[PDB]
Amino acid sequence: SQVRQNYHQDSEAAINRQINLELYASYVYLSMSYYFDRVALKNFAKYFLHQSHEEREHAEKLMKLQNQRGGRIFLQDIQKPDCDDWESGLNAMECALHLEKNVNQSLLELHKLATDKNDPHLCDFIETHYLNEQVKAIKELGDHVTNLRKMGAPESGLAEYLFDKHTLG
Amino acid sequence: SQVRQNYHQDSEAAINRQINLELYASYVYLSMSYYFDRVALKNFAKYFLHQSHEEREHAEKLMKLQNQRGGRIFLQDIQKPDCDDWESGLNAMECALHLEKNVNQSLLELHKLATDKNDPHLCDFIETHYLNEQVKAIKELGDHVTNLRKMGAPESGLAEYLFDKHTLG
Amino acid sequence: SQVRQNYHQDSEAAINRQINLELYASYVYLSMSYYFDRVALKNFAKYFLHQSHEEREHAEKLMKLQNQRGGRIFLQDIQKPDCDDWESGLNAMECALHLEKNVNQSLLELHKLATDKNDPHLCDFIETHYLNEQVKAIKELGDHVTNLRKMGAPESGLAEYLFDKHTLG
Amino acid sequence: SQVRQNYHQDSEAAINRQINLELYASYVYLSMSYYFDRVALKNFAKYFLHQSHEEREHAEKLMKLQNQRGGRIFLQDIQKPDCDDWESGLNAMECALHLEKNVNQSLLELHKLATDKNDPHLCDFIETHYLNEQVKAIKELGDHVTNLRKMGAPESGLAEYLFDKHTLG
Amino acid sequence: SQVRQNYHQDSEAAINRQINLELYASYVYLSMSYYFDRVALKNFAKYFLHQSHEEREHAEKLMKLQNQRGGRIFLQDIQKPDCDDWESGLNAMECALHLEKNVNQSLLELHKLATDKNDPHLCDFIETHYLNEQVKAIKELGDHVTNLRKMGAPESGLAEYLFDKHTLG
Amino acid sequence: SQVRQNYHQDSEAAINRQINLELYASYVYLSMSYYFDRVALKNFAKYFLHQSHEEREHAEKLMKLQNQRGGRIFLQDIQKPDCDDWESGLNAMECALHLEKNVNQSLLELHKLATDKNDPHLCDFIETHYLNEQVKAIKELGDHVTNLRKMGAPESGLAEYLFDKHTLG
Ligand SMILES: [Ca+2]
Ligand SMILES: [Ca+2]
Ligand SMILES: [Ca+2]
Ligand SMILES: [Ca+2]
Ligand SMILES: [Ca+2]
Ligand SMILES: [Ca+2]
Ligand SMILES: [Cl-]
Ligand SMILES: [Cl-]
Ligand SMILES: [Cl-]
Ligand SMILES: [Cl-]
Ligand SMILES: [Cl-]
Ligand SMILES: [Cl-]
Ligand SMILES: [Cl-]
Ligand SMILES: [Cl-]
Ligand SMILES: [Cl-]
Ligand SMILES: [Cl-]
Ligand SMILES: [Cl-]
Ligand SMILES: [Cl-]
Ligand SMILES: [Fe+3]
Ligand SMILES: [Fe+3]
Ligand SMILES: [Fe+3]
Ligand SMILES: [Fe+3]
Ligand SMILES: [Fe+3]
Ligand SMILES: [Fe+3]
Ligand SMILES: [Fe+3]
Ligand SMILES: [Fe+3]
Ligand SMILES: [Fe+3]
Ligand SMILES: [Fe+3]
Ligand SMILES: [Fe+3]
Ligand SMILES: [Fe+3]
Ligand SMILES: [Mg+2]
Ligand SMILES: [Mg+2]
Ligand SMILES: [Mg+2]
Ligand SMILES: [Mg+2]
Ligand SMILES: [Mg+2]
Ligand SMILES: [Mg+2]
Ligand SMILES: [Mg+2]
Ligand SMILES: [Mg+2]
Ligand SMILES: [Mg+2]
Ligand SMILES: [Mg+2]
Ligand SMILES: [Mg+2]
Ligand SMILES: [Mg+2]
Ligand SMILES: [Mg+2]
Ligand SMILES: [Mg+2]
Ligand SMILES: [Mg+2]
Ligand SMILES: [Mg+2]
Ligand SMILES: [Mg+2]
Ligand SMILES: [Mg+2]
Ligand SMILES: [Mg+2]
Ligand SMILES: [Mg+2]
Ligand SMILES: [Mg+2]
Ligand SMILES: [Mg+2]
Ligand SMILES: [Mg+2]
Ligand SMILES: [Mg+2]
Ligand SMILES: [Mg+2]
Ligand SMILES: [Mg+2]
Repeated sequence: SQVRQNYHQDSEAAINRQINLELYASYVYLSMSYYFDRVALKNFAKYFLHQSHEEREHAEKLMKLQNQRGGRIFLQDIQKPDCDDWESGLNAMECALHLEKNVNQSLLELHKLATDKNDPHLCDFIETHYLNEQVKAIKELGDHVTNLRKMGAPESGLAEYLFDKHTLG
Repeated sequence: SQVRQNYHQDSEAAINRQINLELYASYVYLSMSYYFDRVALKNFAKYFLHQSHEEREHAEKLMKLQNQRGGRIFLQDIQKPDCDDWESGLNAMECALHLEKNVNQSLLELHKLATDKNDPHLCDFIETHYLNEQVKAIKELGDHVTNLRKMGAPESGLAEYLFDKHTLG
Repeated sequence: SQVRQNYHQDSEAAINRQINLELYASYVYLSMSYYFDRVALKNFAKYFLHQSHEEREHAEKLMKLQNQRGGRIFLQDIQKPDCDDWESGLNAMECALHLEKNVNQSLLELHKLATDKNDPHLCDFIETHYLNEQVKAIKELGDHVTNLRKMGAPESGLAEYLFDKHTLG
Repeated sequence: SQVRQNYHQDSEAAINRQINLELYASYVYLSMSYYFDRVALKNFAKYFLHQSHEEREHAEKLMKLQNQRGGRIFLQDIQKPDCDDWESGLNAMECALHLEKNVNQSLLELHKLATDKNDPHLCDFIETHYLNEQVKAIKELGDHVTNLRKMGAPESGLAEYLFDKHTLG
Repeated sequence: SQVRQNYHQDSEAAINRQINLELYASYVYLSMSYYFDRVALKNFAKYFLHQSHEEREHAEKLMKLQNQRGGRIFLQDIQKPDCDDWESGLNAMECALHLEKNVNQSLLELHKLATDKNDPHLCDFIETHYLNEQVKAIKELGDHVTNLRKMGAPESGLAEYLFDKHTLG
Repeated sequence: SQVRQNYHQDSEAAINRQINLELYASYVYLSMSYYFDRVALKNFAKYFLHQSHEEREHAEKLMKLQNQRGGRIFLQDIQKPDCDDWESGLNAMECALHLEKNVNQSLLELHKLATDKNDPHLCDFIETHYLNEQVKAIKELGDHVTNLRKMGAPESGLAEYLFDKHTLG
């Protein structure tokens, strides 16, 4: 590649792995969205559909980065989510929180690699477009979990209904 | 399901298979798009990115249909595309044409099943939202293949450059 | 905390210390502002009041960060400023310069800690919202000191009057 | 001071004490605000942040008064609030009510002093800018306490959630 | 300097060297622009003139940085470009690509120095204003080279003419 | 050159020398500008930055002329200015006046050459775009020197401060 410069093969591979993980997160959220479409919590459905589109954008930005740095995108299967039945609004929020913490850990390992390979452009890319977005998403999901639990979810179906209307609406 | 009516278990399964195929088509087009981003044919890249978003919409409409009819969505892995290197604008257009004819065949088998199970709502759904969209997409890809070949692609890099500017721009 | 991830207890403590320092800086500037209100240099008063509001915003952003990362805010007394009588516009500018260099040193020690604990989100937070703001503030105060000295302050009361009108007005 | 007239040294001192108390109230409300930011009651957080800014304005108006009357501002440490963990929306409202009644008592003692020193300008200043503001704030906090208790707080987390949405939102 | 803080003499010197390099890049692009003005490829001329103005802005931002950090600007001769006759649009694009990779390498060495001297403000400055701009410029020039070669340049004068109209126009 | 007509080789060379001198003047003014940025005379800095951009335009117009007449641009190193520390606003204005008189002398020698070679287009070009611009710039710099001296510069730092505000602001 005539453009490649200071771009380690290990970073290229790690970026391909992160592309797959962002697409996976998009698929999990898509599944969650249509679960809540089925069980008639329309604002849970809207919230997770928006999250799913955001993760596709996350994946696309990494694909652009791979090309910008003179690497080559290598795609892999997007694994299906762990569940098709997400049980409750609270359970889906807890699963999303767990997912985003896992994605954050992968981004931190990616940043450690970029640091170890002295790749400041890649470090800046991760910090600028991913790390604070993860922190905000984790706190937001934590906040939703906190409120749903305090309201009496998941036993209180009234709680999940009112949360759908007042927080996600 | 208290809403399910005249919705055969075989149709439910076939709709889940079609959801996966539409997501697969979306992934193929996403791959094609970023291949052309890499090799600097920006309007090929834009064309296939738009196609990829359209297929995600196709998948989402089938997921909504599954829920509307009282079925249950069962997702599967989204397989990676056959190639990561799509070779040329002409080759990608030929591969997309082949893909859309395969998707059309699956939709026609779906319609045959809905006909065999006397499900006129499902027949109408397929006809209204999928069958003419497929015919239009197949003719459009065929037209692109026809013009690229007539211009001298794929040997003529000038041909693919000018097609990118004048047809896809 | 269900949101806390890669957030060292030492960083949490250092962020609480920085919150206190930003509030302290806000209080110093508030004192300076009303000193110049008393001695009738209204644009010195306006300048330092604006600086005081900016430091409160600095403190609030760190409090938000503490919460975002799953830490806990621990507030301490806000110490009164070193003076109630700031003597002259030049002396107040020199004191503000000294204060901002002290705050900068504390932020650099904070960044060293975040670096030592491999916390790239915290490093980015400090760089993005604090480090260049400090450099700009230090140069601006240095510039004000430079001009006031060149004009003949603090002996020339005319100098401070004209600086109030022409630079701070 | 060439402007000082009918301004007793005891009133000057009492005004300096009141400045400190208003800044203290601002700090208490700032603490309460970010507690509710942490535990995800965003409209409690907004309500107390607004209250904190109002108290800073209260302090600034007294600092302006001190200067207007030819006195000298003497600042003291701003003590940290009694708690960092405010327990519940109800508890924070009860603590704020107690604080505002304490501030009101200090303002009434200030007015008694201004009356005893035959300072009608100071009496009018306190009446015009502070006394009715205190009465309104006390009744408002009392009303919030009344409603939260009637709704079942603090045991009912649903109560505090719905109060956050419907009264503070 | 009363403003200088955590700013190593080696970094100051390296910033002066980078100022000279950015001015040099501006001069190379100015030369390329008027070469294409002479041989009547007006959009090549416009493209490189814009690039030349961008590099002057790059140099000016580093001069501002030098002053902001309490250093002193030391200018050196701006060397003339390697060629006055740039041969072809393709050759100029290849020369610009080589230049931008050389400038990128100098910026990465600058970042390594700022890292070695624990200067996070300087690291952030380089990352924020220079490193991604370099990556984008390198990929863009690589893309132009890729397309011109695929079109048949430099032998095909038609290729360079059409590229001037369709990509740079 | 198929366009060259009545364009002597000596004039072509003299135009290349004038291009270099205009770029040199641009560099001197750029240096002066950032000197005043450093020592906090912001309107001196703005004035000289504008002058520096004007000289780059002067150089570009001569480069266009060289091409228009069928000559060839030959660039040379742009020498660094005589000083990096310009001492005072008055000294910089005196140095700029000296520079512009030197540039004027070179333009008058250029016009003498164009006259000697019976090149009326070149004579008109110099008269139309350069000679009156030089006379205006020389008188303007002379006026600035006159006022700064009358105000008490360079000993009076107040003088330079007020001139920065009232004449250059
Ligand atoms: Ca950065
Ligand atoms: Ca129909
Ligand atoms: Ca960063
Ligand atoms: Ca009254
Ligand atoms: Ca940064
Ligand atoms: Ca004429
Ligand atoms: Cl590399
Ligand atoms: Cl981010
Ligand atoms: Cl059925
Ligand atoms: Cl259709
Ligand atoms: Cl942790
Ligand atoms: Cl900053
Ligand atoms: Cl009195
Ligand atoms: Cl009132
Ligand atoms: Cl230093
Ligand atoms: Cl950048
Ligand atoms: Cl001739
Ligand atoms: Cl003129
Ligand atoms: Fe998200
Ligand atoms: Fe993501
Ligand atoms: Fe399509
Ligand atoms: Fe489709
Ligand atoms: Fe500030
Ligand atoms: Fe601050
Ligand atoms: Fe209030
Ligand atoms: Fe108050
Ligand atoms: Fe550029
Ligand atoms: Fe540059
Ligand atoms: Fe000029
Ligand atoms: Fe000139
Ligand atoms: Mg490879
Ligand atoms: Mg599996
Ligand atoms: Mg290395
Ligand atoms: Mg950011
Ligand atoms: Mg079933
Ligand atoms: Mg496989
Ligand atoms: Mg039947
Ligand atoms: Mg139709
Ligand atoms: Mg703790
Ligand atoms: Mg003390
Ligand atoms: Mg660690
Ligand atoms: Mg920044
Ligand atoms: Mg006294
Ligand atoms: Mg204490
Ligand atoms: Mg009396
Ligand atoms: Mg009233
Ligand atoms: Mg030095
Ligand atoms: Mg040389
Ligand atoms: Mg050090
Ligand atoms: Mg860093
Ligand atoms: Mg950036
Ligand atoms: Mg010649
Ligand atoms: Mg020399
Ligand atoms: Mg002749
Ligand atoms: Mg004449
Ligand atoms: Mg004229």
